[PDB]
Amino acid sequence: ASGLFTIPDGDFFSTARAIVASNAVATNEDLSKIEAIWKDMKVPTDTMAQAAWDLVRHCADVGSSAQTEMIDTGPYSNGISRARLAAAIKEVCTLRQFCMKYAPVVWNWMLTNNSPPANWQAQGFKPEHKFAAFDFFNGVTNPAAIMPKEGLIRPPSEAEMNAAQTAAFVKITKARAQSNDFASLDAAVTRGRITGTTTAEAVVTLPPP
Amino acid sequence: ASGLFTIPDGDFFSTARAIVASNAVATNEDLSKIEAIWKDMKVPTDTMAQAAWDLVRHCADVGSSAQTEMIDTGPYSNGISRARLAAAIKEVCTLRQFCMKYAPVVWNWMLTNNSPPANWQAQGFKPEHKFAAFDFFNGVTNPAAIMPKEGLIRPPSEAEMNAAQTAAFVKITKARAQSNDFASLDAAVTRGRITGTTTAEAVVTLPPP
Amino acid sequence: ASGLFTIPDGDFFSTARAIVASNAVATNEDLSKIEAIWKDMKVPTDTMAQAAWDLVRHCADVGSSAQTEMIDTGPYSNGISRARLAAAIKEVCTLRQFCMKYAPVVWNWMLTNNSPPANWQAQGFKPEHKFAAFDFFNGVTNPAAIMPKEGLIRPPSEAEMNAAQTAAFVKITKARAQSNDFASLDAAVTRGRITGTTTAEAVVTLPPP
Amino acid sequence: ASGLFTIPDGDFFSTARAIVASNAVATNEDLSKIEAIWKDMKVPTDTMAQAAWDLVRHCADVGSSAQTEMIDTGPYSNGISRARLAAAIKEVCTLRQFCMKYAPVVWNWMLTNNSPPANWQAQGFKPEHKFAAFDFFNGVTNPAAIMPKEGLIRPPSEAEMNAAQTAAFVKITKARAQSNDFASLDAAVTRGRITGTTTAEAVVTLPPP
Repeated sequence: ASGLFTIPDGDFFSTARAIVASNAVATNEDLSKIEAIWKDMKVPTDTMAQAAWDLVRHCADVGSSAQTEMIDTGPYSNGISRARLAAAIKEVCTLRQFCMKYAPVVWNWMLTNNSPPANWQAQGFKPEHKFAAFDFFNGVTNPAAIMPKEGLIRPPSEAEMNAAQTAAFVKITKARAQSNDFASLDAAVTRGRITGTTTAEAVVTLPPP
Repeated sequence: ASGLFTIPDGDFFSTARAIVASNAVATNEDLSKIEAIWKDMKVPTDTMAQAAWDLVRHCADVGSSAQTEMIDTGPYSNGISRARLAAAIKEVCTLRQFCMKYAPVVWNWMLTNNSPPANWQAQGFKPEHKFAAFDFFNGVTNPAAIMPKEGLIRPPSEAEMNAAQTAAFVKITKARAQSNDFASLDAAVTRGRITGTTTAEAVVTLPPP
Repeated sequence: ASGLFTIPDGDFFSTARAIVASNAVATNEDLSKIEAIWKDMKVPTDTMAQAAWDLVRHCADVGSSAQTEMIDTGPYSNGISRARLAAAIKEVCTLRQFCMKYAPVVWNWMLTNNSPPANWQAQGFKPEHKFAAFDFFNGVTNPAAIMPKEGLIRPPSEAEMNAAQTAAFVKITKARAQSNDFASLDAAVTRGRITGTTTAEAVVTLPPP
Repeated sequence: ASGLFTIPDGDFFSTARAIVASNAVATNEDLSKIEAIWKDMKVPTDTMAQAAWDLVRHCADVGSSAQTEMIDTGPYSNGISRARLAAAIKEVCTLRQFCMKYAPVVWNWMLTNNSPPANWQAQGFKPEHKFAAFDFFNGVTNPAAIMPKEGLIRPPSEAEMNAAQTAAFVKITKARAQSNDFASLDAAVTRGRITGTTTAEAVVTLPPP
């Protein structure tokens, strides 16, 4: 048995370590392209990582959607605003994929300072689940993401994971209900409609048990 | 591991404090532009904050919609009416974003005086939930908003947060049902219709469990 | 045997004294943050402890819930009301955690004056168990709490501990039955329901032996 | 009779000593990985064991759950907090498995100082059984755990073992009743429910004899 029919024997399992890569997280080729754009717009390379952690922490208070307006300037750039840092990222990967890379860093930072995501109440989270009230919360246990050196202070509880999956259903289905099913945006197909659906037909509910 | 691949070590989590910024709350650049317009229409800078807290407290009795008619004059301007203060705000940010900034102040003020939002019964709130009967109630636990020095008297209960989310569904869906799906307001698309929908097709219900 | 495999020998057990810390009791970092807020709202530092003991004694007559309305002003502040002292505490820790810290003080104070918790009859306590009729009664034998210098007058009896555990079951389960199981407070999930449960399905009973 | 059919003769029973290993206790490979992380965050190797015994003694006052907040700093680190020591452990094994390794050390330490677990009354223990009122009490007679040089002062009595098994039933069943049976946390399965169960259906009782 050779070629693709080779049977592994036990030397492979004890020695080989798979480097984990994920397509929901910004790749190593993605991150090298961010650095080349960021250093060309004069982000200091001595605080390049802290400018990323500050941007993703701000992206836990607001969304990580491509339409999200970043607000202010962090303290680790040379006055480069967070909107300009995020616009450079969206040329390479999505903002959500970049933020998934730093999700354990932001999770530890929020749990150290006891500072939840800012709009947890507007998102409909209960106060006992408010630390899961950011998108890209799925990346906190993804091994392709940046894990801090001493690990997570606290893993996410099962109730926090439950609340995040429910909120992910509500936010994504509401965003799809404001979109359409039109396969083309030409007026021959859309007939000048945004959703192609009335207000009552677009109401999202999670059906009861 | 350097650049964007730097692993945080624990010095960062104990020292760095993220200044919270939210795009649902009026920004610091927004508020500086309000002050320049307000002092130019001769609002006293010694009571500039109290004129804002009086306006947002009045915006808890009426809405914080852009179409809302402000009624009277507070005691902290130099006779500048609340409609003129709100019209200056709507040149910079939304009125709702300004009111979200002062939501914990208005929440403490209403709980101190035992004075709920004025139209809580018309909004359909039960009497045990009537203190949540304002829009921008989501901002009372947002850390980007102005928190008073000694904190909230009482946090919002879970039942108050439940009632506010339900009322937010009813008021927003009713407002969308009076709007249309028309992608253009030209008569070639609207065909001279306001909603493009009959009265029976526009009825909003929250489907039962 | 060294490192984490070191065997203790008897010098450690006779010399080392563990400083007891509990996460159900307000911590030393919690209490230092209370003092900084209390002295800034001008609580006299000469009676800072007596203002705390007066507040926790009042919190044995009413609850130590975050929703509890504190009523009056004690004699050891400079006229700072108990609601303002409790609102400053709830910015740092819970009110129940603060009251657990002073549970042996309040237990000795009530047994000296023969003055039980005020609403013991409304709580359903028998008269022979009425001195256990406060929440945070679990903290009276917690060594992380403030113990008075000469000790407790009387330890809690086994029947008092039995009555307190039963009352803790009844009060917590009734409070959960007024809450819901909804994982999100958005109207897509709650469907405009407070509990998601009828009145008959929410009745709490402790099943008989 | 040879191979796997060999009959033992008596030389094996008098000479061979089985090194006891348990999968409920932190392994020797687990503990070597703790030391490498602890010395890299600059725990002194001269008091590496005393920093572990201090952490597990604190974990007898609070839980050894993965969600447990460690409170303070012991005297045997170089100011490394117990939350950072526990977060390093949870990267390798569970906190409960680490604490099971040092259960006879903490048992002797508590019996020497006459200092029971701090929240024994809140756990519902009778005062005559309060020294068994910690989780990982099962590890005090496990031979895979660290036994001190001169042995236990007192073995656990049968009544203490009875009380610990009953408390283990109550605490684990209550924690399962706050969990769910949902096989997936996606909203298609959970339907936005935390437990999928009402408050009355989640009440835990140990049925009477």
